Amino acid sequence: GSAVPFHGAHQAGIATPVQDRLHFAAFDVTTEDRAAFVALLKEWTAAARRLTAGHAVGEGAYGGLPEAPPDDTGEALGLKPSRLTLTIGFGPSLFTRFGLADLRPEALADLPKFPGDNLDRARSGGDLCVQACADDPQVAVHAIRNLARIGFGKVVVRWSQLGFGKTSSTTPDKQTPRNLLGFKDGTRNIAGTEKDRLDRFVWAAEKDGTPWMTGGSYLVARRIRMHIETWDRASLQEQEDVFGRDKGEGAPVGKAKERDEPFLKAMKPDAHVRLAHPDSNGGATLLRRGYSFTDGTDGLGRLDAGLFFLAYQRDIRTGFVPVQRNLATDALNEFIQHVGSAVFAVPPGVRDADDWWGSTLF
Amino acid sequence: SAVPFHGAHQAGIATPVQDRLHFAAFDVTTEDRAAFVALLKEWTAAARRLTAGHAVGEGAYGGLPEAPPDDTGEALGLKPSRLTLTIGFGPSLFTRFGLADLRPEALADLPKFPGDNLDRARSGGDLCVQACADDPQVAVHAIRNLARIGFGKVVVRWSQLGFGKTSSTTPDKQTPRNLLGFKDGTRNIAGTEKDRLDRFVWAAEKDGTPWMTGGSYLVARRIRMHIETWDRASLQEQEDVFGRDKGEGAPVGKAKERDEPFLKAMKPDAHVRLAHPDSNGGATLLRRGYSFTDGTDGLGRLDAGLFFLAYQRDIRTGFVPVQRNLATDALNEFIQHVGSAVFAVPPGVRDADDWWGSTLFG
Ligand code: HEM
Ligand code: HEM
Repeated sequence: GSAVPFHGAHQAGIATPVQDRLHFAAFDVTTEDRAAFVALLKEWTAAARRLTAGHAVGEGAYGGLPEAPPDDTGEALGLKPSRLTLTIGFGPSLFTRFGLADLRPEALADLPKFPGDNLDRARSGGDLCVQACADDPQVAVHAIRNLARIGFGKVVVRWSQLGFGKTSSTTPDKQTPRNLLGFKDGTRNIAGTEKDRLDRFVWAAEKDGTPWMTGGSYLVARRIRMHIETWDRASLQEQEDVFGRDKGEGAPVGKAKERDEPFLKAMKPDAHVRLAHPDSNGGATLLRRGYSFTDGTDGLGRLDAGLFFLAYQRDIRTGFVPVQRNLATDALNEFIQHVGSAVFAVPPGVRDADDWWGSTLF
Repeated sequence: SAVPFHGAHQAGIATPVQDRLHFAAFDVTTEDRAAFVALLKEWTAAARRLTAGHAVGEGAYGGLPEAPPDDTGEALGLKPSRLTLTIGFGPSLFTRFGLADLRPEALADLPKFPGDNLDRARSGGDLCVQACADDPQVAVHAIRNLARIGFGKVVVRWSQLGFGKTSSTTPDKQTPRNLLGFKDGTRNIAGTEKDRLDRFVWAAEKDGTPWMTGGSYLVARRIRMHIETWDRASLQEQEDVFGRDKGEGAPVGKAKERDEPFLKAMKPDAHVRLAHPDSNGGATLLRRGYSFTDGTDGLGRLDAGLFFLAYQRDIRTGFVPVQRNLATDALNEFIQHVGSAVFAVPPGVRDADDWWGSTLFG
């Protein structure tokens, strides 16, 4: 129920322990007024400071003038902060506005088309994103709802995705969660304590070429549908062969324990772990931070199920792209389809109470 | 930790309200009564394992490598999480298996209500399973595995995820708020009120349908809220719609949440005044609904609301009179009923040899 500090050299919500729930929103910008957008970023930052401390936005949820709408919509009253983090990112399309063309980071690369992609353009892209993570879904929805309200007339929600449970880990001391295929997902990630690895693989540095992004990161989001009918009729051995880890313990094939190091040559050549491992990708390493989803039925008698894959990295071109390119032959591809995609530049942290989201850019 | 599965009544009605819901409606594809009975027995056996935190069948791993696992594995390592699984039978089931003369009279078709905009695809269903647990992955796992066991005999027609409070951070005695920011559940039937349950919730043998003794009747309504319209209303308008204040949730003119309402102080079309038993000839409901937030629609609006669940001894004397009385509810401006279903929820599974539906099928 505790608060996660909002201020820092980096935004929270990346290296932070992974919270139970996600509400991710992508927004498009509808104002051409730079000043008006800056004013919004400042108002959003002020709101975020309140929300992440478990306080209502503005002048509160009640006790104001009866004839005015409340400043806060009120559905989080009486709730703890619930480890809420709010992480903002800027999409490539933002940089066509407000005289920002020359400030688009090279590391903010458009993704190439990957074999098997079936991207819904309506649930892809976005000028900006807010990732709300919390242990309480109500706290996360409240945050997104109030941000959108504050932004009325300046931004619209383009698409959103709720995640009912995590399928990632930045805390190797704690139990690794399972995805909806039944496997542990997050064993070999980057932990929030691994400062050297975060600097090497996750945080943008000044020397990378875009000074305003120093201390930020780059985010890839992929909405991935899972073919659970197809998966659920596969044998145990087929499932384990797909990954290169056993299902029960999640140990690498041949070994006894989850956290024993993979011996890649014992895996099938098309095993997911083998193809995704840094050693198979010239050292490319990602911070994975995704969540599971189910959005009803598919209209053909089955549950809908998928994984909202999020990865943070220092450079999209040296993180997600190489690794996804190497998954072209993945055995897992029989059972998944990417159906939504977005990339974002996640700026540096809000340093103190006078700072604001995007201040280094604007 | 866990809730007993066996009882005179099914669990999940009068037992403590858990933090999360996965509700699924199923349609039956087989015409063979014997095949359906066999399915009910297999599902009962699965439910016994699931509610005790155990995998279905021979487990999620460690069986024959060349066989699909009996349990899909995504709840391994999780706790029982107070899982309850409650089954119900829709009116349409009774057109199968020679059952037409065993449809309870209390399982009434709902009339059309003013302002209904029901999606046929998220309405009805031959049967339902209500899965409630504190961990949504435990609930989803239960539905996913029941659906799998049933493949070839049943299909999933529609599915809804929902959330109430998060118990780890929110005291049990605090009333949850709905997404309109009002406390929701103050004046309800509590599972401690054994006589009120007998009067208003459980079917009695003398009511007309012996197989349903100890069962109940369920109305499910998917109710969208027009969030962005509501959030533009003044605080006064919002309070006037309900007849309670927003901060404390006290009836107008009173000081505390649990102060008994004075109906005449409320506006004539206030929700509480219209829905109160005194306004409806004494009609009283067990509400056990959950909030939902599914995402955003094509206009960028929040697809959110209340998945309303009411249990009652007879649909004709519970939901129908109360909902009829809400014809002029001030709340109607901000809500729309977009899905509907009714179910007969049979008596409890008495012991280890009993099975869901045994009083009906014989
Ligand atoms: C639905 C899609 C996916 C599923 C079900 C899935 C599942 C898994 C599982 C079970 C593991 C092993 C445990 C672990 O170390 O985390 C794993 C590892 C990994 N996955 Fe995936 N994954 C998916 C998509 C992706 C994608 C899209 C990428 C990157 C483009 C990726 C990158 C990785 C990486 C880097 C590892 C760790 C490999 C290592 O260093 O040992 N995964 N995944
Ligand atoms: C989105 C839709 C709805 C919302 C937001 C809503 C909200 C509320 C709220 C805030 C209260 C007062 C606190 C409480 O006693 O729980 C209440 C009471 C109640 N509601 Fe609703 N409600 C909705 C729909 C319905 C429907 C469809 C029915 C029945 C057909 C219903 C029946 C009741 C009853 C019986 C009470 C208790 C009245 C009393 O005895 O004081 N509600 N509702």
